[PDB]
Amino acid sequence: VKAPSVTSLRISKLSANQVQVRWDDVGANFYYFVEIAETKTNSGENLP
Amino acid sequence: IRDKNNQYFPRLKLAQGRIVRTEIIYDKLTPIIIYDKNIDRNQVKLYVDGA
Amino acid sequence: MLFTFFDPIEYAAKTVNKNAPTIPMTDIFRNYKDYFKRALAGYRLRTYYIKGSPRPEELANAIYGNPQLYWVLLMCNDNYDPYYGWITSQEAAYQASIQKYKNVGGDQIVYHVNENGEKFYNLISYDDNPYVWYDKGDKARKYPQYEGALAAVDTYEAAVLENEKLRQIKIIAKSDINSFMNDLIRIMEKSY
Amino acid sequence: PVNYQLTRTANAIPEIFVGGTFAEIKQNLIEWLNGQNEFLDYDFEGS
Amino acid sequence: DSSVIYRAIVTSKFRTEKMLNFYNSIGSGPDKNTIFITFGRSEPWSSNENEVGFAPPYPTDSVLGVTDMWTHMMGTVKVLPSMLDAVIPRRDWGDTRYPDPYTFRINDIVVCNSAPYNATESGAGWLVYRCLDVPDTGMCSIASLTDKDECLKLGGKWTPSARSMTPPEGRGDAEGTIEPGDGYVWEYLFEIPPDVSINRCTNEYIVVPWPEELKEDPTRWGYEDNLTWQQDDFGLIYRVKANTIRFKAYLDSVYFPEAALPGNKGFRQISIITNPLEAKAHPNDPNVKAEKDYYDPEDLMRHSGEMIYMENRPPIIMAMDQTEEINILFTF
Repeated sequence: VKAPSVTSLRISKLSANQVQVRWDDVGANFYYFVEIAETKTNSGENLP
Repeated sequence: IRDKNNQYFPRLKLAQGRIVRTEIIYDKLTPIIIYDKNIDRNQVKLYVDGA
Repeated sequence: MLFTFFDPIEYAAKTVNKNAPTIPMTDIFRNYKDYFKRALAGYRLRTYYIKGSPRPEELANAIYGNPQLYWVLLMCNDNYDPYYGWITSQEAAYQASIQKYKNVGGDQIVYHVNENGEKFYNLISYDDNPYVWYDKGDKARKYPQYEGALAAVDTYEAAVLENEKLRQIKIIAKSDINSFMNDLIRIMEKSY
Repeated sequence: PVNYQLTRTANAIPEIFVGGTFAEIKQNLIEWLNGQNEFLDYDFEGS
Repeated sequence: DSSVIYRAIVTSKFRTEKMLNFYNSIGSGPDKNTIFITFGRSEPWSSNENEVGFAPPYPTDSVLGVTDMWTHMMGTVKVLPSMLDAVIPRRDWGDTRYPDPYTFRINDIVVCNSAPYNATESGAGWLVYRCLDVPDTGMCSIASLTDKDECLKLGGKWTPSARSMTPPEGRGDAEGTIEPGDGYVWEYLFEIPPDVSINRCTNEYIVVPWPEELKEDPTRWGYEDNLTWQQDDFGLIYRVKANTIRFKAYLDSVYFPEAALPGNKGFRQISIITNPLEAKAHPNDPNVKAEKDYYDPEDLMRHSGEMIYMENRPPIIMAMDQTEEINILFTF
């Protein structure tokens, strides 16, 4: 019974040391946990 | 049909010019847009879907 | 000064950024092209100059007119684009060819030109095969077109073929232009 | 609103037209003139 | 992997029986389930309700999610078997408001005779036809192939590239062929009386009769004449491969004791429970199974019976007009 996937995931007012994320409500009683990752490694480009 | 001494009487309609297909493929971005300006926009059948 | 001739008006631009500053501007909104059209009545039979030279945009200072008028040549052909409207240097079209197709397809073959001039458009031969042409799709064949034979115009030739047909223009004959322009004003002062 | 997909916009002149404040034009031209293209070989002068 | 391997698939006919099992399961005596519809949830949730989107609290099946429900239930209605009906997807022949009006796959049931643009017989009846074959032209289904028959072997679904002129005209199987003209071989299957179609059939679905109402007359359903190698083949609910059922009730039938509350504040969540016990004063009483017609939910025992379905929806305030309709169409 997959919980409804979040929708309309946007970033707003990002700074160098601060970034904010926003997404639609998707439900009253659910919870949301997040994941953050570097991509470029020391000025490289790497595969997912 | 066939009647009496064997004969057929097709009443078929008719039009001038050639006929052409130019199938290609559909996508959600590039519009079809055929080119030659001699097209008769009255008589066309686009079916393309298998129907 | 056969353009202008009226006033700057003022261009409010208030529909965007309310309380925008008014900037006096040469007045290009009169529907000039109509004045020319109605005034021209009676001066017609302006002959066909055929051009003949990749005259830069202004031949006005050579042929009829010549106060470097740079138009009455425009209003002739009802030119929508003052740049690519007139014919261009032969190389320009070639130069224009690349930027057109540079993004996609590279150089191509636009149509195969039967003799008597029947264009085809995405019709393709098979060499080392039957000599009959096929569309660029339905690769199963089964649906041939134009059992005959013809010759493709590729791309460069087309642009040449397309812009080169753009050389004919009206003139007003270098005779009327003074008498003509003497009318063309009168209609203008008329409506105000 | 609630769902962010409802934002849209009213009648909006896109950023394509708008039009210059002057000096911002000076900025964009310099970046297009000096950069990405020439790295000046210009024969006029430093100024 | 080297082992014995067996490749098995349940047949679609299994479903329609399962559907036929849910029907007949409604009755007064024991071993016959009794279904109720419940509304309740008078109090609004949050303040973002009444806005656009925003979603409701997603309902959970736990014991906590059931307990509160019974506290908020505003009213209930008992589903009688009469107001339940079989349904199938309807494709009206030659209607332009739905895809492929003039073309048809190998076997697709298609109703004709309703609305003028299809005529066929008169005296109404809303005739229905299975379509056993198609003209052969046009590329279809898997890969390329070419011809129909070879596309019919190796699986495949062939779409005719030729519009089928005129609706099926006859009363008996394979009405095509038998004439140089085109068309393909539709197969009559039953009929829909005009009286039922104005009530029981919506424009999304056409009713197909339970193998009961076909008795106490067949004729009303235009099934009075049939090949029938068997004495009956009476139920045709299998012939159509009817996969689904449809419920209908007027909200005037549901019982709200308060009668001013559901109107002022809407019922925000609907759930259907099975086999509730009657109100017991104390656990001094024997267990009885709910009967009669209305049941103010006060008279239902808490957690009395099991609930197959919960819905949570924004307020859906209801007017008191004698027509508004429940739907709740089951896909069994």
